[PDB]
This record gives sequence, C-alpha cells and structure tokens, in this order.
Amino acid sequence: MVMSLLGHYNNFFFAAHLLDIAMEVKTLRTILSSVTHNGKQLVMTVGLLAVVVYLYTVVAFNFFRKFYNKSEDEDEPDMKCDDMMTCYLFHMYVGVRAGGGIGDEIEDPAGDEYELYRVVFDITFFFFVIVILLAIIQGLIIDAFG
Amino acid sequence: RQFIFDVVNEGGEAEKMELFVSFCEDTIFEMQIAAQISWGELEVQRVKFLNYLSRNFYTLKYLALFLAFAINFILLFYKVSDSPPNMVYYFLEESTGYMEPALWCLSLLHTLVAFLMIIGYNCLKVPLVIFKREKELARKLEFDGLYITEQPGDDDVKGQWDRLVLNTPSFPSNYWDKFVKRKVLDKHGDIFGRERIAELLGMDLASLEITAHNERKPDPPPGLLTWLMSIDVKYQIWKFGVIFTDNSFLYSGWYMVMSLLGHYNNFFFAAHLLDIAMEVKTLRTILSSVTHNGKQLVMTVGLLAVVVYLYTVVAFNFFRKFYNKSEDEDEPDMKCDDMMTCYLFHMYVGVRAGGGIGDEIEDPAGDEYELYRVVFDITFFFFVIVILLAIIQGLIIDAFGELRDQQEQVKEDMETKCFICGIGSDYFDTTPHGFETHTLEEHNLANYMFFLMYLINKDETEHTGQESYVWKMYQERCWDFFPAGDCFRKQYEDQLS
Amino acid sequence: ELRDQQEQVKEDMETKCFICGIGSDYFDTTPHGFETHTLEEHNLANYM
Amino acid sequence: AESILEYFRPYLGRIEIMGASRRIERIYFEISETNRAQWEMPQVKESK
Ligand SMILES: Nc1ncnc2c1ncn2[C@@H]1O[C@H](COP(=O)(O)OP(=O)(O)OP(=O)(O)O)[C@@H](O)[C@H]1O
Ligand SMILES: Nc1ncnc2c1ncn2[C@@H]1O[C@H](COP(=O)(O)OP(=O)(O)OP(=O)(O)O)[C@@H](O)[C@H]1O
Ligand SMILES: Cn1c(=O)c2c(ncn2C)n(C)c1=O
Ligand SMILES: [Ca+2]
Ligand SMILES: [Zn+2]
Ligand SMILES: [Zn+2]
Repeated sequence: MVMSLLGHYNNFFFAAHLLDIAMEVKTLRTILSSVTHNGKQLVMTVGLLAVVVYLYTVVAFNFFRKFYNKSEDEDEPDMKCDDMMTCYLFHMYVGVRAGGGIGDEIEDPAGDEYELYRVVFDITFFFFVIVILLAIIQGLIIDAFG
Repeated sequence: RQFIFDVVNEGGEAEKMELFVSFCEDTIFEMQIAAQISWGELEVQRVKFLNYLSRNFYTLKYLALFLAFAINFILLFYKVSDSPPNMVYYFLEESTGYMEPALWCLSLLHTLVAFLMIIGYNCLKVPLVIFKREKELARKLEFDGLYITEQPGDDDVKGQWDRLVLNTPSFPSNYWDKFVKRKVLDKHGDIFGRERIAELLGMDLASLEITAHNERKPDPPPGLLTWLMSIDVKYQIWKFGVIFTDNSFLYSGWYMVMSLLGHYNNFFFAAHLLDIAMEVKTLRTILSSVTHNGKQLVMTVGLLAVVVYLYTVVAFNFFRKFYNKSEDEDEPDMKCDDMMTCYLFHMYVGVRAGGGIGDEIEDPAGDEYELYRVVFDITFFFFVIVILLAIIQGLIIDAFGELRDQQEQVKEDMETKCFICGIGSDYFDTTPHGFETHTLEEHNLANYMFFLMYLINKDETEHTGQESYVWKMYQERCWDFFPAGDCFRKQYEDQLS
Repeated sequence: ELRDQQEQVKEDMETKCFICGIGSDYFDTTPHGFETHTLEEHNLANYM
Repeated sequence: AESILEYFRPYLGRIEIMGASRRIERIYFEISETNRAQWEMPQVKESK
C-alpha cells in the first residue's frame, strides 16, 4: 500500500511490483529459497573479504605507493595512495573487480628495485581472493540445491 | 558433544569402550580444578588474583578483538606529505585533536590484556595437557615395558624426550597414582635386573631402604626464602619442553610479539583483524572446509608450474620472434632473449588474464608458422584455464559436501542405536516409547560416570558386593562387565514382560 | 563419483564378510564377535 | 599349558570348510615361519 500511494507522487515507484513476481511463481520461490537458506555463511564470507583486502592495503601503503598513478599530464597529480581510506577504495572499485588483479591498474615493474617483490605480491593476491573466495561464494550456492 | 562426535566416525567399533573410560578419567580431573577456583599477604593475594583471571578467561579474549578492530580503524586516517606538519606520516584526523592521543592510549591496553591471556592459559588449561601425557608413560610401562623391554621408536620425538623424567623423584605429580614407580618394580622385577631398575627409574636406596617407611611419619620443617632450592630442576625442563610444543601456547605467543612490535611501527597491529577468522564459530567451519582438502590443493598448484614449463621450452625453441615490448623501433626489450626472463612472462602475464598468451604476443596472420600459433594457443587455453582452474574449484565445492556429510552420520547414528550396547532403535519399539526409556533409566552415559565417582568416595570396607567387582576391574583393566550385546529386557523377556 | 567409489569399499568391508556374506549384525550377539569371525574363523590369509 | 599354547599361537590355522556329510567342520594345520614371513613384505600387502 505505501508504495502505491507514493507512486501517485513520481509514477516510477510503481517499479517495486515487478519485484513480487519472485514471491509467487511456485518455482521461483524454490530457487530463491536455496539462495537464502545458506545466508549467514554468505554474509560472513563477504565479510572475510573486507579484511583480506585491508591487509593488502596496509602492505601497499607502507611500501609500493610509487607504482600507483592516474595521469600522463606530468607534475604527478592524483597519486591514489597519498592517504589511507582513499587507498582502500581503489582496492574495491578497481580492486576485487576485473579478472586479473591490482596488477592491471598499477604500472609495470620491469626496472628492478623491488621487482620480484611485485610479482610475488600479485600472484598471491590472485589466488587468495579471485580463485578461492569467489569459488567459496559459488560453493555455498551449488551445495544448497543438493 | 565433541567426544561423542569423534568416536563414531573414526577407528572405534571395538576399542571404543576403553576410550569412554579414558573420557571419564580426565573429566574427573577437570571437575576437581573447577572446585578449587570457587607473606601471608603474598599468599592470599596471589591466589585471589590468579583466580579472578581464570574465570574471566573468555571475556578478556573478546575484548582484545574489540580493541583491535578499533585501533585498526584509527589507522585509516594516516596521510603522507613531502612538507612536514623526507615524507612524513602525520595523522589527518577528523579536524578534532581527539585521535592522535587515543591511539596512544589504546596501544598500551592492547598490551595488558595480552599479558593476561598468557598468564591465564598457564593455569586454566595447562594442568590438563600435562595430565593427558603423564598418564601415558605409566600405562606404556606397566603393560608394555616401553623403557624396559624395547626402545620407543628410535625415530620419534615425543617418545625419547620424556626419557628425562623417570629419574627424578617427583614423577607422579598430577596423574593421581603416586606409586607408579613401586608396582612396576614388582611385575618385571626378577626377570630383569632387580638391582639396575632400582636406579634407572630414579628412586635410589630402593633395594636397601625399601621398607624404611615402617616406623612412623615425620613432620616437615616450615620456612621461607631458603625454600627456593627445593626445585627438582630436571623435572621442570621436561614439562617446559612439552608446553612449547602444544599448538595453543604458540598462537598465544605470536599475539604477544606482534603487540610489543607494534609499539615500534603502529601498523603491525593489523594482524589481529586476522583472528576474527579463528573465532566466530561459523568462520571456522568455512575455513576448515578449505584446509581439509589441502595437500590436493598444494600439489595441483604444483602440476601447474610444470605445465607452463613445457610451454616455455616450446616458446623459446621456436616462437621467440612473436614477443615484443615497444613501438619505438630498434627491437628493445625482446622478452625471450633469455630463458628465466621468458618463464616470468608466462606467470605474471601468462596464467593471468582470461584468454591466454595470445593476448600479449603479437598477431599471426602473415603466414609462415600460422597454423602452428593457433594450435599452440587453443590447446593452451583448454589445458590450463578451463581444466586446472576448474580442478581448484572442484576440490573446494566438493569439500562442503564431505564435511556436511560427516556431520550427518552422527545425527543419524546417535538416534538409531545405543552407545553402550549396540542395539537398534527397532527392537526397543515394541511398547510405548522404549528407546526413549532405554536411554533415560537403563543405559545412559551419565549414570555410568557418576558411578566412577561413587566408588572412589566411599571407603573400601563397605563397598557392597556388586561394586567390589567393578572396582577390582577398573584397577586391573579388563573391561567385560559392560553389557555390549545384551539387555535386562532381552535376557528376561519371558520370565516377565 | 570417485570419492564415492572410495567409500563403498570402506563400508562394505566393515559391515560384511568376504567369504560368507553375513552381516556385522548377527555376529554381535556376544562380546566382540565380528572382530573374532574374521581373526580365527574365516580370515582371507588362513585360506591361502 | 599356557606356554605351549601361547608359543604355538602364530603357527596353527583354523579353516571352516563344508563338505561330504553336508555339514560344517573345522580344519587345523601347521604353517612354517618362512611361509608366513613372505607375506608381510610391503609388495604383497599392497596387492591385497
Ligand atoms: N546411553 C545412550 N545411548 C545412546 N544415546 C544416548 C545415550 N545417552 C544419551 N544419548 C543421546 O543423547 C540424546 C539425549 O541426551 P541430550 O539431549 O543431552 O543430547 P544432546 O542434545 O546432544 O545434549 P544436550 O541436550 O545437552 O545439548 C539422545 O539423542 C540420545 O540418543
Ligand atoms: N575374512 C575376512 N572377512 C571380512 N573382512 C576381512 C577378512 N579378513 C580381513 N578383513 C578385513 O580387513 C581388516 C583387517 O585386516 P587388515 O587390518 O590387514 O586390513 P587393512 O587395514 O586393509 O590391511 P593392513 O592392516 O595390512 O593395512 C578388517 O577391516 C576386515 O574387515
Ligand atoms: C583410585 N582411583 C582414583 O583415585 C581415580 C581414578 N580415576 C580418577 N581418580 C582420581 N581411578 C580409576 C582410580 O582407580
Ligand atoms: Ca563388608
Ligand atoms: Zn542400551
Ligand atoms: Zn564369515
């Protein structure tokens, strides 16, 4: 009721009912039931993420900050690690996203001086979040149907 | 609950009963400790103190977690500048001066409660981990002759480090049985060297002053200060070489040396955000599922390293003209002019991405080894991306099924059988609820344990007659009196139902 | 399927004999009997 | 005779064949040390 009366004020709020379908269609309830059933194990595993990328943020800020950049215009504008909490929001919008890792958004490290500290820092990141954590969030769904 | 869980889904099925008696004999020790927690100055104070911090054990734990989830958040306001208030790590607070100090007062606390976690563990849980080990030495000598007939393993570590305790005259300190040294002397005794086992189990003057304790009992002299020499230093080395092997007092050590270190860079206080996943009952389950299939995970990451080695040798011997790093001409930075330089293009820009060294190695439309490039790329894509990164999914997605199975055998074999006999839920359902009876008045775990504490309390001359039998058979260890297959209803089932 | 196939054996060679075909049940009317029926009576080795 | 009966424990085998009179009968016999010795070597055990 209070979505419809409100809709009488912007006529777009009438969109929320397209969202009851998934609350009828006997079949649709089953699928969604399977998702919601394993649901604390889903929220706390998204949790465990936030903290893993916090450890990668503290290691980036204390060592690697010269490798981050945002322009070709000279005079070094937009260095994305000059503050914590700015740095922690590069590691999620352009961090856990994509499909390769902060490795594709942070210059290249061929010219020695902390080189083999970058390749070891990227490979261990790729396995420990992309390959494992985005497989756990899938395993908790596939097992719920079983 | 934990004992019942790990005796149905491991190797019991015969010797489970002696484990149950072993289960009773250390809950016996645990209940005694709980009763005890519920210069005269020194004494009184020491005690009352060590006993507030050994009941409040779990609260102090969670508090550490809250205090570190705090200090970690106060760090997400550090900033860097080339001009000070070299680059300076000053604090960019929320305008108000109330953060630069509080971070200075929540560090010293994080290093006080850390000290209590160590002191506290050393009195709540250590006495039990000694009891569970001092018990084994007695039982592996009285009935096996481990240190009399043979040699322990000639290879193990916790079978010869304990050779350093038998000689001291304080061996039975916790195991109740303060005579685990005289009644081994008599069983082996004559067949072995009577005069030589009199000293290899310490306890000198045994062959001469055996019955010397016959006249009477003397009185000990009190005192102070000078009492600090009555330390059987040799026994202390042994126990202080056992507790440093327990997985617990070394996850408590690495809490302390992270905090003291944090007092040096204040960023090392980050490692506690990483204990969360070691509490939250739920989080342990998830991670347990990951670690359980863990050799099959390490060796499959292995099998990779070698597959990309065979691709590296084929690239270096044929295709090296297709690699490049610049548009500037004069051919700089050719990534295959050396091996080992080439093997580290195949992992940073190799197994990475989602298409394959095919997207980072020029194009091959101009003939001359063309259809040798397309066949080299497609077979690479299937043999590492589609298979090997599907196996590392499979070893995780399967482990939840195995761990949720193993947790549905118990809850279906402790509700369709007994645990002392072995009969079914069936037979006992010929009447109104009978299986709910057979395990509330007849057999019933608990009842059997509280016996073992009736017998001990009562004097010997008065044990009735059906007790002197089950107390002359717990001493020797010949467990046969448990029913294990027969029931009072089953035997007398006609004489009267 | 493969970790299944490896959990039929370890549960059918611990709930049956291998010469006769009787169960773990019957042979549990006394103190440990199934551990006896396959240590002195039937017992692979002995037959070889 | 708790010496003879104990010393000759790992030397007699008990079999439970059925034949002739359509009835179960027991068999006793003797096995040499070398006969049993060449049985616990790891190669044979994995074959089992
Ligand atoms: N002697 C016994 N034989 C078989 N099962 C028993 C016996 N004693 C207890 N149980 C099992 O324990 C349950 C009854 O006890 P209880 O309710 O305490 O178990 P629990 O639920 O695991 O423990 P709690 O109720 O304390 O959480 C029954 O399911 C029963 O099968
Ligand atoms: N005649 C038999 N009938 C049924 N099972 C038997 C027989 N003989 C041996 N077994 C099985 O083998 C096990 C006992 O022998 P043993 O311990 O040698 O098996 P194993 O553990 O596979 O081999 P090993 O102990 O040499 O590694 C029991 O689980 C039992 O079920
Ligand atoms: C004499 N005695 C005890 O005093 C004892 C015990 N189990 C624990 N205690 C304390 N047993 C089995 C025992 O025989
Ligand atoms: Ca009497
Ligand atoms: Zn019963
Ligand atoms: Zn049989």
